Amino acid sequence: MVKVGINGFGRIGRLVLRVCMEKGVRVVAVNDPFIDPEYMVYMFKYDSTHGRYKGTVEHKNGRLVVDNLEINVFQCKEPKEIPWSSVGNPYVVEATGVYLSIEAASGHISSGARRVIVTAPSPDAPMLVMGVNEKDYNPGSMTVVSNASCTTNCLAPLAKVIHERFGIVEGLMTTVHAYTATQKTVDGPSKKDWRGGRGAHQNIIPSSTGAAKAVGKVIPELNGKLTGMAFRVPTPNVSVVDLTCRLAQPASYTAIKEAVKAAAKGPMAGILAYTEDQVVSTDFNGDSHSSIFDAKAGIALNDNFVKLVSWYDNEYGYSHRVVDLLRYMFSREK
Amino acid sequence: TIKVGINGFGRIGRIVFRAAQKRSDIEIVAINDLLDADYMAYMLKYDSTHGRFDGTVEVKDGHLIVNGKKIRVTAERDPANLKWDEVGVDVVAEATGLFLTDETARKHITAGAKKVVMTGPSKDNTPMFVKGANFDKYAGQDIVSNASCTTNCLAPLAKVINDNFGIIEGLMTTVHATTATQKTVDGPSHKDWRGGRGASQNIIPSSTGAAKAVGKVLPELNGKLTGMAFRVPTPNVSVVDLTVRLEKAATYEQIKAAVKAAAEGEMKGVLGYTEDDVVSTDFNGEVCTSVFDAKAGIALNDNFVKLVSWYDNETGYSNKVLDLIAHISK
Amino acid sequence: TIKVGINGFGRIGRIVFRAAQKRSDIEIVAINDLLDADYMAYMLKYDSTHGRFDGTVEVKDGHLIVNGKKIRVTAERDPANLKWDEVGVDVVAEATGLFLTDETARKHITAGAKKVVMTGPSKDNTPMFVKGANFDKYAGQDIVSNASCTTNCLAPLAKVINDNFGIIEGLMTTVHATTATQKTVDGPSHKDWRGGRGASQNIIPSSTGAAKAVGKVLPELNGKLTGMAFRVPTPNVSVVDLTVRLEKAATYEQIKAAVKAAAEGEMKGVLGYTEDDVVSTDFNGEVCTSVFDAKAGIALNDNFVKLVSWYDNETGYSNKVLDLIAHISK
Amino acid sequence: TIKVGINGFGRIGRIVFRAAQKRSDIEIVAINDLLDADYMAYMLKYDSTHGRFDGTVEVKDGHLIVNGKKIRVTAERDPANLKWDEVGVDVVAEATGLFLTDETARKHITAGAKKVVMTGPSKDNTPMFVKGANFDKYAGQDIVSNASCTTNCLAPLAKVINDNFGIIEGLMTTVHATTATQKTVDGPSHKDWRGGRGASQNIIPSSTGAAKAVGKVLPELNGKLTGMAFRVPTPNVSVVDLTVRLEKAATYEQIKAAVKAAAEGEMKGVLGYTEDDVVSTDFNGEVCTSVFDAKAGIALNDNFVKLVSWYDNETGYSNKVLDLIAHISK
Ligand SMILES: NC(=O)c1ccc[n+]([C@@H]2O[C@H](COP(=O)([O-])OP(=O)(O)OC[C@H]3O[C@@H](n4cnc5c(N)ncnc54)[C@H](O)[C@@H]3O)[C@@H](O)[C@H]2O)c1
Ligand SMILES: NC(=O)c1ccc[n+]([C@@H]2O[C@H](COP(=O)([O-])OP(=O)(O)OC[C@H]3O[C@@H](n4cnc5c(N)ncnc54)[C@H](O)[C@@H]3O)[C@@H](O)[C@H]2O)c1
Ligand SMILES: NC(=O)c1ccc[n+]([C@@H]2O[C@H](COP(=O)([O-])OP(=O)(O)OC[C@H]3O[C@@H](n4cnc5c(N)ncnc54)[C@H](O)[C@@H]3O)[C@@H](O)[C@H]2O)c1
Ligand SMILES: NC(=O)c1ccc[n+]([C@@H]2O[C@H](COP(=O)([O-])OP(=O)(O)OC[C@H]3O[C@@H](n4cnc5c(N)ncnc54)[C@H](O)[C@@H]3O)[C@@H](O)[C@H]2O)c1
Repeated sequence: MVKVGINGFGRIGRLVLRVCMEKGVRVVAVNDPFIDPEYMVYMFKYDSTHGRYKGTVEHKNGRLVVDNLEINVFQCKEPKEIPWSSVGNPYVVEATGVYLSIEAASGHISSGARRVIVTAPSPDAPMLVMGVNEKDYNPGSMTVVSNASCTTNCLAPLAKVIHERFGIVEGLMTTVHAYTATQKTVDGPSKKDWRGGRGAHQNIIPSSTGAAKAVGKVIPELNGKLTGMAFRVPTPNVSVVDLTCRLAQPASYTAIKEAVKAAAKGPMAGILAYTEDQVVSTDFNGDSHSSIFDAKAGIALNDNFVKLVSWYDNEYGYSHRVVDLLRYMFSREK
Repeated sequence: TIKVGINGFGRIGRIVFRAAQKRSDIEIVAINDLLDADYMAYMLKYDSTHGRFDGTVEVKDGHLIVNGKKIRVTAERDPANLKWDEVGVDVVAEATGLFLTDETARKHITAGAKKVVMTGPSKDNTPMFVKGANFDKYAGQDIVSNASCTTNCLAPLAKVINDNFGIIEGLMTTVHATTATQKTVDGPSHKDWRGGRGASQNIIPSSTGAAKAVGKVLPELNGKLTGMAFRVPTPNVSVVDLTVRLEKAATYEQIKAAVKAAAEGEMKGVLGYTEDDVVSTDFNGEVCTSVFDAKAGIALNDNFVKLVSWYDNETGYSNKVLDLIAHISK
Repeated sequence: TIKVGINGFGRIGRIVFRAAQKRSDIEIVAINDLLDADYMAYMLKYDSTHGRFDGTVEVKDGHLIVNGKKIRVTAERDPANLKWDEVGVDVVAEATGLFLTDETARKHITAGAKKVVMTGPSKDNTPMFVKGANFDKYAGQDIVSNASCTTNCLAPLAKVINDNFGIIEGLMTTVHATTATQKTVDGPSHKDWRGGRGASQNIIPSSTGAAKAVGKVLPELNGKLTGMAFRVPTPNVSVVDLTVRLEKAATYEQIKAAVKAAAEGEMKGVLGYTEDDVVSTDFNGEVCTSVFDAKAGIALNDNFVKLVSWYDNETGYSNKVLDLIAHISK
Repeated sequence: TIKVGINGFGRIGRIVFRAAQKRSDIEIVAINDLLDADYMAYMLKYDSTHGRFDGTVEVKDGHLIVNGKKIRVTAERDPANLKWDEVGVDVVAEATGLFLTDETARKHITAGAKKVVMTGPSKDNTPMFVKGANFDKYAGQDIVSNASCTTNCLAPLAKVINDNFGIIEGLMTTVHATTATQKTVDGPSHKDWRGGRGASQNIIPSSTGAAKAVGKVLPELNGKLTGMAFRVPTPNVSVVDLTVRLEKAATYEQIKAAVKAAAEGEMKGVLGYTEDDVVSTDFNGEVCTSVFDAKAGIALNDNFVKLVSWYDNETGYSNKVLDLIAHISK
């Protein structure tokens, strides 16, 4: 009986709706002042990356209708002006990338949202990564939470397993990352990130991440012990983390593999996966896991110095986690 | 010398700039966009498609020093605020994509420029000029358009075909590189739904007024040509695919000979001619606005034929903007 | 059920294999390639274009087990050595691209199979059949060709347009996805120089026999159509751009109505019709061999029009290979 | 003047050829591949990555004429048949990828050549040489390897870091451009299953001995480095991402200073240094085999750091192949 409202009908917003449909989570409304109901029908029905929506999508009376389920469409610029009250005061998935802080996201609370999940890192909202620290959620004090970044959702579950079994002394991460909507088709203006303005399809582009540092927030023992960066590359979806770490306890690569397998089969099922296959990025397009450990791509120099590789669908895997988190949060209502 | 201000330091703006460095009749004295001088320097210096800038660029006192010369940098959103007169600008290359009517483009004249060349098709009755078609029809007008990249490819070819054999009717497709108007991943493009889809993932049908526009620069072809586009995952260089019905019977060898003669003749530097096994990257940096691909074309018969012509949508068009600037300043 | 063997587990081989699992009339019992069983399992399970195999695949001992079913895996370079009869194969899907004449394809029949469907246009007098065009002209022949992906797109459309309005003459372009014959970077392709050039970097002009081959499956159109191709940097899905002169005058609305009627009628499952703002990825996985794009097409007049039709060159073709397997064994 | 023959006119063979035109110490006098001279001419003339050839190429009497210089063209699969001494070849650039052991490379010497440079890491104990690392260790051996493009990027950087701060241990990733060994669509690569997956669709993990090989050209670093690769959909230019633990504590600024001093000093022309906001295409045509990207790297602490260095895998390596040829001829 959770009800969800989506703010921002973009890559994340549309695929969050898709995952909601797949799981029987009722989405009651979508707000996006840049996409009208008819255009919403088009954007949701056809997807270059994830294929046609498998079901029906129609517009009727200014509503988005998906598999005969009617979704109210709002067209409001400001969170505090969105009529969340008119659609039963749902949880709000904040997926615009514009309202990131507790203060900005709290605009939804004013207009009737019961809780807000920011689908990105926030300067101040508590980060919750399913499988890592979701129990940190305190419904008594937290109306606005962050589901962290896609990369953090990949790195953290792996980091947890490795750190708990062997101890991570220090780590440096690279993520080789698919391009996204913030990038440009041809060299264009990106005042705040010059490299990120260069043509997305022509280039390997060094890029900044705070994901590795953010892992030290959700796993406090790792605070100060990880940092990293990214390379943006000409793929449309799916990314991979490349974690180089020093371990406190000696660990053969077989021991590492067995620890990941156990976590994957047990307490992190559905979050962390484990493979030994000769996979590539497209093998995880549409994969619901936060992190798929690639056993054969990794390499150890010695029992204390290893490079680990884990895949993630930054679009659809992350959207699964948004939905998992709001369902978990709803389960915690007193 | 002709003093040029560039409004919009985008793909066209910056490639117009580079092309101006190799001309002595034209110097760029000022650049406007929505960006700091240091970022402008970076955007000039490095180019994913055309490589590093040939020469020196530095920032000094909030302005650019390019190959020794100071270029004023401004960041005015409203062209009327541009004070083009302060740098004695003759002609503005209007390359933002935002000011394609007389009314909007005239803000530059208000701001002190003498004339404006729109680096795109005019959205009103502002006259369009395509080198090799109708430059000589320029009549002292203060605001003009250089048409589109596709019209610049199509018109020269169409004129040669029509002058020699008579185009009864023609339909055109342009298989066209990705541009700045497209999106990296499926995103909002409310005026053009298809145009919002991931540029690198898709063949994307697109609308073009380029074939109709040929009718405006070559009135004899009015109503005889229309067409469309497919946008494809390449960063630059496009190709015209022209299907024409010919009045006068012409063998493919005769079509080849007519195009070659115009290329070496009255259309030298506009229309080019090749018989090599070329692909799109072979024209990256091409200055000719229409390069006829002899081996790629195909005739069904002597009156029904498919012609192919390449163009660097960035470089070819940018050179012709300068050509138009020089022409209207004669 | 019809027992089928695949020769060549490439793009077509594998996609035929996937489409066969959905069918009750056809069972794949054996595959031949130059590959180990484990590698074949790998290639089937994971697909960059079409995602993971919907089902189970195992190599037990052994022994390719797909959806509980044992598949014989052989590695014979020479089709004569196949021993099809040993696993009871009726029909061979010949998908190597290497055995496209009766002489070569007949090796399957001497190896114990009853009939052969070539998954490409024959290089000799081997009859071609295109579903929606001339399946009913099949006359018990033991070796047939399903023609090309492009022919499968153009033929059904051409037939509908010809039947209704009379095609005087037409010229075709296919804007086509890259395929296995191309190169990742500029490499050797001695029979097709252009096709050696970096696939992901270029628009690559290419010869095609698909429009002429329409004249074979629809004899009434012999010598009336030709065309060519542009290979572009997309992994799958292609589009036909057909420029036609019509005998009987037809508005675009009458063209649309005619295509829609055939799509809902006699050509259901072959010819499709859409009015949506589609792009290529929207047809990745499309079973229809020719999906007419209403909004994309354009008419100059009632007798001269450009028509646009989509096809998943991998999936559509592969489904029709199976449709031909079914038909010839009725 | 050192006379050289190229065996394998592929990416490296053709970029080596272009790099040699600018040298006074080296002349290419003969090329062998599996192609006709006219095709060879076409492949030289046009390049998707590096543009059209800067100069004249012609075919006469079955051989090449490049800027008025006659070049012998042969098409022998077997190096033993090459008769290198009939054209006065001193050194063969061995660039097929096929002949990377002494036994196979030696056939060139048998065929009359004096010395051989393998354009790839040796598969046996054939000594490897990397400029900036160990050219001075060369001892007149008649067969040598210039190692890999990646080792050429890593070794010069690793040396500077080791000499100044001491590398305790290091792990390397190279994010690497697509190359000729890869496939345009999911295809057979029984050697390297990931490598058969469509190059333009995927990030593709790849194993590499490049980090280990640094221990061969810098024995002080033996056993201290290893790594892997990710292949990505770019046509050219790659980057090293080196994660190292340091014996002596060093700020990131002190690292930058050390690399810069070497780039301006001992490693000049080999190791480059930049502080600009560069991306891969900014190094297309780069001659330095390692360009340190100061802004891209990151330190966790004074002893644990991630370092970033670019290389044009085609151009940098090809230039150092010529450097090695010059060096062994001194
Ligand atoms: N794309 C990814 O791989 C990814 C993964 C994880 C998290 N995220 C995060 O999720 C957020 C959205 O990312 P995305 O890729 O979907 O971006 P997107 O550009 O695809 O979508 C953003 C959407 O927000 C809408 N929007 C803008 N202003 C709005 C407002 N005033 N009110 C309502 N809607 C508004 C836009 O119309 C657009 O549809 C960002 O914070 C991003 O960092 C992205
Ligand atoms: N790219 C091509 O192949 C091509 C070819 C021919 C014509 N054109 C035309 O040229 C024009 C621009 O094309 P482009 O590809 O360079 O686009 P672009 O996006 O690369 O360039 C637009 C530039 O204008 C700037 N800008 C936006 N608003 C501004 C303002 N108010 N004042 C000053 N600058 C502003 C942007 O920051 C950007 O740098 C368009 O009309 C386009 O149709 C493009
Ligand atoms: N892919 C398409 O869009 C498309 C569409 C229609 C028709 N076709 C046709 O289908 C045929 C195959 O095309 P593809 O795209 O699958 O090519 P492909 O390269 O993907 O498949 C060819 C397969 O045949 C195998 N093979 C080579 N020699 C063999 C031998 N002698 N014995 C057994 N197997 C052998 C290869 O290992 C490879 O797996 C060609 O005739 C092609 O023209 C392709
Ligand atoms: N491409 C790179 O970034 C790069 C960089 C450094 C080193 N290398 C190495 O250089 C070598 C060649 O690589 P490439 O990328 O140029 O590959 P490539 O495929 O482009 O070139 C191989 C060439 O050799 C020809 N050839 C094949 N067999 C032959 C034979 N028997 N006799 C004569 N010629 C024959 C082929 O036709 C082709 O032109 C490999 O060892 C590779 O690992 C490549």
